[PDB]
Amino acid sequence: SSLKLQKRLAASVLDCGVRRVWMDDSEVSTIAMANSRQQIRKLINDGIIVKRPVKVHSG
Amino acid sequence: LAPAKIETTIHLQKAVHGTTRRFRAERAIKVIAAAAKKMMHTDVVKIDPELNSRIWIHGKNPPTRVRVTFERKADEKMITIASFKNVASFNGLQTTKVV
Amino acid sequence: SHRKFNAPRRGSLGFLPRGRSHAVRGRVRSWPKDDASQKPHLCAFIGYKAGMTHVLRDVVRPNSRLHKKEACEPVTILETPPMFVVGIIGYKPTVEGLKPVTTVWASYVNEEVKRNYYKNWYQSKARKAFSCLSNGKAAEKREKQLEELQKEATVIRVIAHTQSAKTTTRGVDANEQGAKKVLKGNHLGQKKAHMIEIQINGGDVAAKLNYAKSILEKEIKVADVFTEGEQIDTIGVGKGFGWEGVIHRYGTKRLQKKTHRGRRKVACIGPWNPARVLWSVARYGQRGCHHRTEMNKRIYRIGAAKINEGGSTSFDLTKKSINPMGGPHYGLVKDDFLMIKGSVVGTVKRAITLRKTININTRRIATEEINLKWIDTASKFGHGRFQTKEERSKFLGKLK
Amino acid sequence: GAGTPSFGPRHNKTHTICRRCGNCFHIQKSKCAKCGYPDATMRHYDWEKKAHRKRAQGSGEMRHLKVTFAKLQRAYA
RNA sequence: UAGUGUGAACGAAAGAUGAAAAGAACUCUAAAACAGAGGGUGAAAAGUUCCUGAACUUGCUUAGGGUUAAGGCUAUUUAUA
RNA sequence: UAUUACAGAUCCUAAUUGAAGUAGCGAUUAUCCAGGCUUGUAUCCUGGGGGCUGAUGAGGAGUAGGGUUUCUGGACAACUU
RNA sequence: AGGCAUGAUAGUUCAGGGAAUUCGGCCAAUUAGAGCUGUAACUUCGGGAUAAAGCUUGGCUCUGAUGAAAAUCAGAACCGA
RNA sequence: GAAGGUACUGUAAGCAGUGGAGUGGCACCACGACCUGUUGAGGUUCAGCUUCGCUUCUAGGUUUC
Repeated sequence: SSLKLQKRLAASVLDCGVRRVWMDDSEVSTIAMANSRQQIRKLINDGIIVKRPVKVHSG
Repeated sequence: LAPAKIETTIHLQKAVHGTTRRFRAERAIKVIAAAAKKMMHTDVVKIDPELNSRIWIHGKNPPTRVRVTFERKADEKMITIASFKNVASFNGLQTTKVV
Repeated sequence: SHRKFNAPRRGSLGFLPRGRSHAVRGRVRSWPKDDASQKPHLCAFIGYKAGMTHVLRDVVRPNSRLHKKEACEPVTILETPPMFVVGIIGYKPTVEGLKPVTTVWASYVNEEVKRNYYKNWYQSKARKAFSCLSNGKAAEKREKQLEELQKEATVIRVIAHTQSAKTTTRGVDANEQGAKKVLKGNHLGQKKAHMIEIQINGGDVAAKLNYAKSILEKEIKVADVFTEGEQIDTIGVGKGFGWEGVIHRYGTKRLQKKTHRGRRKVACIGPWNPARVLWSVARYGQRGCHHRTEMNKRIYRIGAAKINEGGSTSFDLTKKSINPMGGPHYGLVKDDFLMIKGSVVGTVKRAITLRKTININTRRIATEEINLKWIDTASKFGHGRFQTKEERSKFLGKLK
Repeated sequence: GAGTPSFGPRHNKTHTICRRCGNCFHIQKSKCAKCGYPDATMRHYDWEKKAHRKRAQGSGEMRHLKVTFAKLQRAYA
């Protein structure tokens, strides 16, 4: 339905902005059910929510 | 009722010549959907991300020409899939069916 | 005075109302008065406006500053394909006006003429028009009607239409009897013919019905209507521009820059009394697409169209076709043409009806020596360097 | 000038809740405009006879006072 | 009282189902506490700011007039003077 | 016997017309394509392009003021042109 | 979502002339940063003065001086619209 | 879509060179605005330009006498 809760939590867990939190399309059903942070930590260790690299600014 | 494929060039300079300059990429995709519906006589058209990204590559303000493979396909209720063919040069590319 | 200053009127008052004409070709208002006697001799003729060049004439005017000197002069070029006579009308004189005494038609009718009496040709299964083919009714009927034209009708006019001409479909190779044939359109598009009617100014009426029956079901060419050195009136619809402001339409002076609500307007529509806007006042509306005649257009040369020697003049001994290399908005011009001096009304592709002038000049420019040295055939997109393809290979023979 | 822009810096409070009135107690001047606290007498004037009888007895509970009306009904009836 | 003003102060609108809730079960179309249609309750829908339900305005149906802005008065064979 | 007869008072209160499906729907970077959830999304979410803000930032936080606007779940009669 | 005439408004640009426009150079245009020259009448001797008026400015490969210093300043080649 | 049809711009990229003010290194290779060659090349050319080509595509709906 809507994964707005989960990115807000996944930002504070990963130490990031909600810019940077990469989730998946194929496993929306898995992520949608996770309310807690201890649930959403297990999703990070799977590799189903991902921190993502920083966008480039060369010198 | 037939399903089929057609490779076509689509002349996108003449599609957006003298058009509002900030809407030219946005216009360019309405030409493809518009052109495609006419080609396959299909009400609903679908445009792949690979074709879409190729149209926006320069910016909002579009490639002069593009090759596209239109594909009729049921879901009867038959739907067009427009999609990007890569090509080096456009010299001697007539509109042609596929088998 | 009260105006506070004197300045001419803005815009002509005689060309109202400034609106659209739905005529496709130049509708002729009035033909020249018949001399009477002589020969009937047709008057009007249709030509399509193909484009425009310039020409380098060498001038011979006694007692002027251009005596034996060259003079560059713009030239429009109307294409004129040879047009086909079909019908013939009388007009009786009455107290109300001129009223008609029946049109006679030819034996058969070409299907270019049948297009005129439908708006939807492509739908029509029957396509039944002009079913005068029945033998009993048509043969007996004409000789009755041709007798009635001798009795009553003073003025006689000849119905005639433009040749759209015939061709073979796509990839069938042409010049072969099994192939199905079909109407090629004009440089515009159209297969439907422009029908007109043309007054014959030859004396006796009876004499006319010899000439207008001799000419019937035969094509007319331009060379036996107009001649080189003739002053001709060009009748046509001008060039459409849509809606227009008051400044550009009537040519008024625009206001100060400091004006609230902008300056592209006439300021005073009118006085307090009368309590009303006048017909005379300038105003927002249509511009162009107006039906117009223009007088005293010279025709410099008359064409014909493998030698393609028409473009070139007496000098030089190099043959050049009239079309500029590269052909804009028209076509090649493989027909009879007319190099008319100066402008002609309307866009490219427009049907201009030509006409002989109503009364005669006494001006010496009217009876001048034409003598063309040399004509432009450079391309119009945009700056043209080479007159002909032949020049090209010689100038830059090796390319890639 | 004197309208919309100058309404912007209006965040301070001139009047605050008053203990006796509970309603407009002036913080700088320290007086309840409506009731006159802390003057021991309670503020009313005969020019505001309308507004006074909103405040005055009858409006509230009258816990002690209603039972002393009810005695005087019984004694004279 | 609602509500307004920093404040002293200022201050509305809003009554009536029926004798009795007997306040509309259940079914059908529909994505459906949209909206109806069947079927019922009651003497009568009066069906929930529901007794009676006027005028202005509007909708549908029926009937005529219309170049004279429309209306009025008098006269008749009712569209004219 | 009287708070006793209305067309007017730029009258009072209450409701309602034409104008009119007309004026107009502003200001703020820029949207596009495929999926998910659905009767129903350009708009709610995901992914991928293309952009904007461009450290006195529509970033992260506080006085004064507001007072539950915070948070999770369900909901769309109304409101968020 | 689709059109693009006219007009309003915010903008670039306009041959030749150069304030003839207008109550009025209103408006806009020109000028402009830096380095090296060079700076008048008048003056309360401080100012005027950035007076005015001239020139140079890029890219690339180098050389030298001053500092501790990875910086900054001076000078010369060669290059093309 | 094709034209030794026509235009506009002005010599694409990439590669090669006893080309090139010079500097640095090995016992001729690095870095180098730019110039010569491939190259009147490359790009754009109807959207309101012209010629000809079976390459590809062309379906339905309502009143009127």
